[PDB]
Amino acid sequence: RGWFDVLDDWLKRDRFVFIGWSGLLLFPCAFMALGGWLTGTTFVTSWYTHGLASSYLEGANFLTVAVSSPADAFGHSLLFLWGPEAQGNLTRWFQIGGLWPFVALHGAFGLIGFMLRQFEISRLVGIRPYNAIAFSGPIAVFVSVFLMYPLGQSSWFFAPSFGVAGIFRFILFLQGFHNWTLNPFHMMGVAGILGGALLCAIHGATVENTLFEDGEDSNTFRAFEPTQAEETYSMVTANRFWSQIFGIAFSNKRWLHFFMLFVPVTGLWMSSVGIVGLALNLRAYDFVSQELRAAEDPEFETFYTKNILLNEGMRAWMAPQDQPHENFIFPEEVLPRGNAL
Amino acid sequence: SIVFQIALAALVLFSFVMVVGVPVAYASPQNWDRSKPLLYLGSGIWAILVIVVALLNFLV
Amino acid sequence: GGRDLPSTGFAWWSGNARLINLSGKLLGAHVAHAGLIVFWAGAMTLFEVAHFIPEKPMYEQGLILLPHIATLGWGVGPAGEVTDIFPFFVVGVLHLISSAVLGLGGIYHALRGPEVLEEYSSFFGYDWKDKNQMTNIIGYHLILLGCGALLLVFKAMFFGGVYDTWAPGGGDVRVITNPTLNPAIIFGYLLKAPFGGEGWIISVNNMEDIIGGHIWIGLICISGGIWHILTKPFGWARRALIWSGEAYLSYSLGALSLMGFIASVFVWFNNTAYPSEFYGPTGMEASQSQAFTFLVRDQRLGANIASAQGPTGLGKYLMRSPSGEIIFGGETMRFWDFRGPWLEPLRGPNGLDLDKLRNDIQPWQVRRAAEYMTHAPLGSLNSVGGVITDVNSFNYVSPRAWLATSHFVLGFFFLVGHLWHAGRARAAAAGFEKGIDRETEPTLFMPDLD
Amino acid sequence: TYPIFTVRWLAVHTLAVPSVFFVGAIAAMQFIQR
Amino acid sequence: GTTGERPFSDIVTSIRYWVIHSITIPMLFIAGWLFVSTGLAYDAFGTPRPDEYFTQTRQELPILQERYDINQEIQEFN
Amino acid sequence: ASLWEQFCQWVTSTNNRIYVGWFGTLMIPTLLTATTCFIIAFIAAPPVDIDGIREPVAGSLLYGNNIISGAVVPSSNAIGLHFYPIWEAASLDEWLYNGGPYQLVVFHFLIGIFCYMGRQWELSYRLGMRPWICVAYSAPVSAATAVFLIYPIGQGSFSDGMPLGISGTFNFMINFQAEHNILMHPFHMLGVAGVFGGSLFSAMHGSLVTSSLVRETTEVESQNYGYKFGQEEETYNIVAAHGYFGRLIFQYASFNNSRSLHFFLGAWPVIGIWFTAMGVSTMAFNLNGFNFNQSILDSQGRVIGTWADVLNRANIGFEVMHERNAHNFPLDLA
Amino acid sequence: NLEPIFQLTFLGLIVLAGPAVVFVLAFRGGDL
Amino acid sequence: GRIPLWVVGVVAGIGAIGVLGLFFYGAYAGLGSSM
Amino acid sequence: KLPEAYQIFDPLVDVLPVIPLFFLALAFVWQAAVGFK
Ligand code: CLA
Ligand code: CLA
Ligand code: CLA
Ligand code: CLA
Ligand code: CLA
Ligand SMILES: CCCCCCCCCCCCCCCCCC(=O)OC[C@H](CO[C@@H]1O[C@H](CO)[C@H](O)[C@H](O)[C@H]1O)OC(=O)CCCCCCCCCCCCCCCCC
Ligand SMILES: CC1=C(/C=C/C(C)=C/C=C/C(C)=C/C=C/C=C(C)/C=C/C=C(C)/C=C/C2=C(C)CCCC2(C)C)C(C)(C)CCC1
Ligand SMILES: CC1=C(/C=C/C(C)=C/C=C/C(C)=C/C=C/C=C(C)/C=C/C=C(C)/C=C/C2=C(C)CCCC2(C)C)C(C)(C)CCC1
Ligand SMILES: CC1=C(/C=C/C(C)=C/C=C/C(C)=C/C=C/C=C(C)/C=C/C=C(C)/C=C/C2=C(C)CCCC2(C)C)C(C)(C)CCC1
Ligand code: OEX
Ligand SMILES: [Ca+2]
Ligand SMILES: [Cl-]
Ligand SMILES: [Cl-]
Ligand SMILES: [Fe+2]
Repeated sequence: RGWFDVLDDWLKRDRFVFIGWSGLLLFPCAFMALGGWLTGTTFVTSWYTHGLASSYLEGANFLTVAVSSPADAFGHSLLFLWGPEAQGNLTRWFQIGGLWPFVALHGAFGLIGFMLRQFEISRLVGIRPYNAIAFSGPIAVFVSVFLMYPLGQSSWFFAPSFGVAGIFRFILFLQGFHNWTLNPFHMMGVAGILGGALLCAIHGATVENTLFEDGEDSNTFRAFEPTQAEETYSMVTANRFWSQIFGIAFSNKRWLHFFMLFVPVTGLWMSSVGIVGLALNLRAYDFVSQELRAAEDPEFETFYTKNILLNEGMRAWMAPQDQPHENFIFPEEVLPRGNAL
Repeated sequence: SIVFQIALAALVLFSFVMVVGVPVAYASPQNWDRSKPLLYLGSGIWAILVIVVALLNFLV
Repeated sequence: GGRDLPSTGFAWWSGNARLINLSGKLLGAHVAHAGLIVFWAGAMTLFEVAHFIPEKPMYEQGLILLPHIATLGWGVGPAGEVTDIFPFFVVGVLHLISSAVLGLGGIYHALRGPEVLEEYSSFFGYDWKDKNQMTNIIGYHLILLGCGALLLVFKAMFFGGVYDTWAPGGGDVRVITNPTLNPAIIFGYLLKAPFGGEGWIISVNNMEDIIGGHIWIGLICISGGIWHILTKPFGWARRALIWSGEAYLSYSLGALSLMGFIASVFVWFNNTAYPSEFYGPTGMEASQSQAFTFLVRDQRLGANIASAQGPTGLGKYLMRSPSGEIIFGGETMRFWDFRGPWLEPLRGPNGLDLDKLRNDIQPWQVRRAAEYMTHAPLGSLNSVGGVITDVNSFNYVSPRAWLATSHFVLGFFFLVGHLWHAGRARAAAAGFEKGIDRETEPTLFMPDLD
Repeated sequence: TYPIFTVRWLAVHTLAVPSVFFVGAIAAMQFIQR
Repeated sequence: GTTGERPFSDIVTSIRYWVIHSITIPMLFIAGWLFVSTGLAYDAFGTPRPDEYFTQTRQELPILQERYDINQEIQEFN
Repeated sequence: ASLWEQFCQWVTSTNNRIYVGWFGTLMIPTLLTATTCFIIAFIAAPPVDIDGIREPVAGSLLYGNNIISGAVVPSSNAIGLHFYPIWEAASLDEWLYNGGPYQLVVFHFLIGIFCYMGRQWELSYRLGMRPWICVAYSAPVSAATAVFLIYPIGQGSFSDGMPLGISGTFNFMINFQAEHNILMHPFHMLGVAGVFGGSLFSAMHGSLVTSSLVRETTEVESQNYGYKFGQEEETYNIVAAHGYFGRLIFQYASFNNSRSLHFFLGAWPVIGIWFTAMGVSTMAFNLNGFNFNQSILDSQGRVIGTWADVLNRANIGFEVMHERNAHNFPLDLA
Repeated sequence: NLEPIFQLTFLGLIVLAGPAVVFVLAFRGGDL
Repeated sequence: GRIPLWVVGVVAGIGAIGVLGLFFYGAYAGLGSSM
Repeated sequence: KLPEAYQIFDPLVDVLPVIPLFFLALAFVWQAAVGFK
């Protein structure tokens, strides 16, 4: 019995927490990511990189804490602990945002480990690896948003910060600087996520309300055996209901469940493509026809032109505090603003 | 005026003892014979304590 | 009575459904809940009193129950200033003590008393399917409800009156002597459109109309109670309705949802039953108060507020409504139907009067407008008052906002409950609430749609 | 006769120990005056 | 259904578990409390104390500007 | 056998290709009216003075809008909450100028969707189904009611209702963020949990069923042909799905009961959308998201900014530029 | 203040009471 | 000699609501309270 | 503020309104004591 086979035996044991070969890269990496985030949100400041308090220790709450992105001055430096910036000094590494690349890179390798775990368990149990394929959506989003967007930008500084309000800032920043709501790729992503929610709610409700009377109690949950060969709900009744309500209905359950994977996953992929565009400032920012017309015709207004104005206001009022390293001095008189307000 | 606060403290403590005793008495069917008159006593004493507090508020 | 899933078919999370046909224990659950309601009334009122600063306005202290007492005309004088805290304290204590009596009765009936009242009494025993007795219960309660409405009437007419924000010489408690008995006005209120400028019953703007309404309500409710005790449901109603406990619950849930939405709108828009001196300005009032405040400032700086066109071409301070009424300019143009006791002195037959706006302003009106404008029902969830972009130093959320938001949410979730129980009552009456029978699935005997 | 120390025990402690440590630290912070 | 390990319900309802955890959980809690209240965490992570965000010589944000020599900038920022 | 009885039997007939029902007798005219007016307006409606300052906004395709920028513009702020049907205008052109199509379309739409919910219950009743699909549908109904009815009512104007268009929707959201900080409202956070989780669970359930399909086909054909419409037998092995998922996380984090699983799938997004609908409905009364501006102060009392402060700067930027000509006074009270 | 102490004491009493009633009813074989 | 699981659940729940309520108290006191 | 004769039980008054929440939680506590039968 060779040592490799013995190791593969121990790693693939049936225990409370399956480990597998993937676990050697999923567990330490996920634990570094999670512990780094908890550590940073509890103890670490963004004072020297952003001019912001970002931990519980400084008084922020769950909504306002973050592992903030590193200072712009480092560009895309990987900010290794032993790297030329921190030079092995743990305190300096904390103060320069070194926890952001730590959480991002351990999280990326942890996500790789989780997908490898999906594949490994699928193979052991003997099923198709569609759960692993479904998870490619989340990885596409993580890679495009947390790695490729800042990689195309000036530095890790403009990557989203790992925090509730940090994420909200990133969202509003993409609105005001990139007009990200106007981006068709985001629109396809919105359609995918909303359609995924819709499909979840409508399948759940349909199944629960077409259940076969398989028991005597009002508690219909007890009327299902995991090993039973029979369908627990009427697909014919469901099909007729939706055909007469909505005009169309699923008639193939396999296609229904594939569609439930396809929609949100495809939406995440499409939004990721759009974000990759935004990494290079390739934005669907404007409709040039309407800009040319409004330039020439001062009576012409649409909701699009109004949103353009909103974005200009956001940019001018947010830039000095959001990008403190640029030393944006915008005197009050140059700040765009409507009447009175 | 300290007699008023004594009466009010007695009301609050008897109220706690009754908050404890009422659900135990009504859900202890084997102790029911012993606990019916005690229930009557607690109710009457509670009402009397309320009336005494009421009046004293009107005397102080 | 079964208290487990094997004996009832209902899981622990649906446990109160096990009481549907246990009239004694159900009555106990009801009386103990009533006890919870009265307990909250008393305890929350005592909390508000202990937290009350008598000189500071009620809407600045997070109060929602003392405003209700003060509208009834207890503990307050002119302009709503607090005369004595004792009536609020008395109201709280009486609710708190009665709560114990109801708690006892509930725990008794829920735990110790008969589980089913059918055997014990013909009077208190009810079967859900017994339409005559269920209408009897409707009737007894309709007579008590009408008695409560007449209690409001008696307090307003013979027992010190109620707060009339529209009283001449300033708001004050007033005894109502001529309540509006004219059924045309009273029921006309029911027939008014629920849109801007009319407001259905939300637009009731005088205590005489409110009190005359409660005389009608008491009379109609007492008559309907007597009718329901002496009658039985007729054939059409016996045929169009579901006759079961869950069905009646769903009907009451629909009614409660309707009343919750109505209460939300009432507190948001009406300042007669909800006086602004207790509840703070309505949002319409705060907007109009802003327009008025800067009308007075700029006029005092020498501006012509009538002939001053704004940057758009509409009058900066004054304009015309789409029907021509002279109204305040700016975005407040939307709230031009707003009526308030501090504004109405400056309104002429055509709307806002230039002569009044140039000569009859009073310092109390300016002070009131400043106070109402700075207390606009705008605030954050953590109670940071004013617009959401403001900094953290103003601790205020309007009572109107709290009450309106709360009762809209409760109205919506009770509409959801109505749908849940109404659909379930229908399915259970029809016999397929537990799922589709495999042998007699209806769709298997229906022709294909195509 | 179950084992005491297993992979599950370590999976539980690796998370529970620092979590209670952090919860106590965040509790202490609730009393820091500026 | 059981992978071999003792069920959690059997563990947490047992005397020996709580004999151990009546001390271990509180000791961890107080260890974290002391980590904060002794000021150790400020020194460990370099988080400014409430009176060290701004100094006498600096009234503005200490935003990092060097590419490499950050020990020096953070020292001058104090 | 009477003619009314014959009509009742036809209306409630379960053999109609599209079920009508009593709720349908209202749904069909209202939704058809709304669709006709919406398409005609979106294509051809003249500009609308939304802000009531005589600054008409072009919403229709023929006036220069594309599909993304086109909208049916909400009715004028001068109207406020006043009822504005066609017969209250002195001409159709006055009706159009003041945004009457918006009122017509929204009122008929709202009635139509409430009737759609009732119709879902009605057909479930006629099919002998359980009755609660309409309860799940009440979540999007609540959200639509929030943006088209409740928010205007609370703000005091149908001009504050969501525009019937794509860029109009973004304008609504941006303005809403600027005046209510919806991102920092916990009910919106539950809505985001509802939609992210709804998509997560849709992907999870779809992927687990698809992974655990019973072999029925050859490799040359779509696996979907391994299911036959109306078949007795289950098309995937839930036991295999549970083994995989309970090893992916832990055994007790996985469902073995399809009924419990399908309940969770229905309940999670539905509850999340109920919360977000109520969030929009309560910010209609200006009970806004969390305000943490200048929450952190140092010892001297100087403000230490947080991410919430930067978000507030973004909100102020949005707020000072919105409806640039509509405000005459310093505070945006509605 | 001794007030934070009194409020927490009353709250602790009220919090323990209900569970204490259930505990007594379970320990003494009551009609739970 | 086994502590009933419902007692363990009640004790843990009380402690968890306690830590949550201490965290909410800190929102209004000390650092991060705006005062 | 409460009348002066009652200012003693003020800390008790501040913790009274919350009790119905404790009733809702006590429903669950009793169910857990009966094993959610
Ligand atoms: C308003 C809240 C409310 C009320 C009034 C009731 C009332 C009732 N429930 Mg319901 N229940 C509720 C909420 C409520 N429930 C919730 C939220 C849940 C979900 C957890 C349930 C789940 C549930 C189940 C699963 C079952 C019930 C049952 C019952 C009935 C029998 C009670 C019994 O034997 O318990 C016995 C409990 C005890 C003996 C424990 C002590 C209880 C007392 C009342 C505590 C009172 C303390 C109080 C402070 C004392 C004040 C005294 C003095 C000051 C007045 C009773 C009528 C049962 C039923 O249907 O019977 C057929 C049943 O099986 N309930
Ligand atoms: C109609 C109900 C209602 C309304 C409008 C108010 C309004 C108010 N209360 Mg009161 N209160 C109520 C009920 C109500 N309360 C009840 C039932 C209790 C007993 C616990 C209290 C106890 C109480 C105290 C002890 C205090 C207040 C205070 C206040 C004020 C500030 C509120 C605040 O900061 O909230 C913060 C907001 C929240 C915590 C948000 C709650 C979110 C809820 C839980 C969401 C649930 C929605 C939905 C139903 C969920 C269902 C899910 C399912 C159906 C799908 C405000 C005037 C304070 C004050 O100023 O006093 C003077 C104060 O100190 N209240
Ligand atoms: C909606 C409330 C309600 C209802 C319908 C009942 C109904 C019943 N109870 Mg219950 N009970 C209640 C509340 C209620 N009770 C409360 C709050 C308590 C606590 C004090 C009790 C305590 C209690 C006990 C201890 C007993 C009953 C019994 C009975 C039965 C016979 C009653 C009787 O003697 O005949 C009719 C009685 C009268 C006509 C006189 C009483 C009328 C009251 C006391 C006066 C008017 C009420 C109020 C003060 C005025 C308006 C209330 C206000 C809120 C508007 C009957 C099923 C008995 C039973 O189970 O018998 C088998 C029994 O032993 N009840
Ligand atoms: C809580 C109070 C209450 C309750 C539960 C009932 C319950 C009942 N009543 Mg009674 N009634 C009451 C108060 C009440 N009544 C009062 C106060 C009076 C005095 C005026 C009457 C007078 C009365 C008479 C004269 C009759 C009833 C009848 C009935 C039965 C069927 C009624 C029906 O189908 O309604 C549903 C209503 C309809 C089907 C009518 C259609 C109306 C259309 C749909 C328009 C509805 C308006 C719109 C949807 C809502 C707008 C909102 C806004 C107006 C609030 C039912 C048992 C009937 C019966 O069988 O007698 C024994 C009957 O003939 N009631
Ligand atoms: C007076 C109104 C009323 C009444 C008497 C009932 C009564 C009943 N309902 Mg209904 N229901 C109502 C309103 C009402 N409901 C509303 C408004 C809704 C919509 C949300 C529902 C939705 C509903 C469903 C979905 C179901 C019932 C069911 C039932 C039955 C069992 C209930 C039970 O044991 O609950 C047990 C109680 C609990 C499990 C506690 C619920 C805890 C919730 C989540 C907390 C809500 C938030 C609360 C305010 C706390 C917030 C504070 C937070 C910070 C902690 C019973 C007949 C069941 C049924 O059909 O049986 C036949 C059922 O499945 N009801
Ligand atoms: C069932 C579990 C058991 C529940 C019981 C305990 C749980 C948590 C309670 C601890 C809260 C601490 C109380 C405050 C200390 C007293 C100081 C004071 O007066 O206030 C301190 C401050 C300041 O307020 C003022 O302070 C002054 C100086 O001390 C005086 O004391 C004044 O009287 C006082 O008004 O006010 C607040 O911070 C009040 C808001 C926070 C208090 C309650 C927080 C919420 C409680 C739990 C809810 C969240 C948990 C979620 C769980 C999910 C399920 C529901
Ligand atoms: C970073 C770093 C590192 C690492 C570390 C670690 C790994 C850490 C860990 C840490 C941890 C791992 C921690 C934890 C914590 C946690 C917490 C903090 C908790 C909390 C909790 C809470 C607060 C909750 C609450 C609640 C809810 C909400 C629900 C239910 C109820 C309760 C109450 C429970 C190293 C050294 C390598 C290097 C340097 C850097
Ligand atoms: C007015 C007054 C009074 C009264 C009071 C009362 C009436 C009481 C009550 C009491 C109560 C009423 C209490 C209770 C409480 C409760 C609790 C405290 C609970 C808790 C909960 C929890 C903790 C949970 C948990 C759990 C479970 C059990 C289930 C499953 C899940 C879990 C595990 C999570 C007195 C006497 C003071 C005097 C003065 C005045
Ligand atoms: C106090 C007051 C007043 C008065 C008021 C009044 C005079 C009342 C009345 C009220 C009324 C007079 C009520 C009524 C109601 C109604 C309703 C709520 C109805 C409903 C119905 C239903 C629910 C139906 C159902 C159905 C249908 C639809 C058909 C067939 C089937 C069935 C049967 C299911 C005034 C404003 C002057 C002022 C302020 C205060
Ligand atoms: O219309 Mn639409 O957006 Ca409701 O806040 Mn006031 O108004 Mn206007 O300004 Mn901001
Ligand atoms: Ca106090
Ligand atoms: Cl805008
Ligand atoms: Cl304005
Ligand atoms: Fe499924």
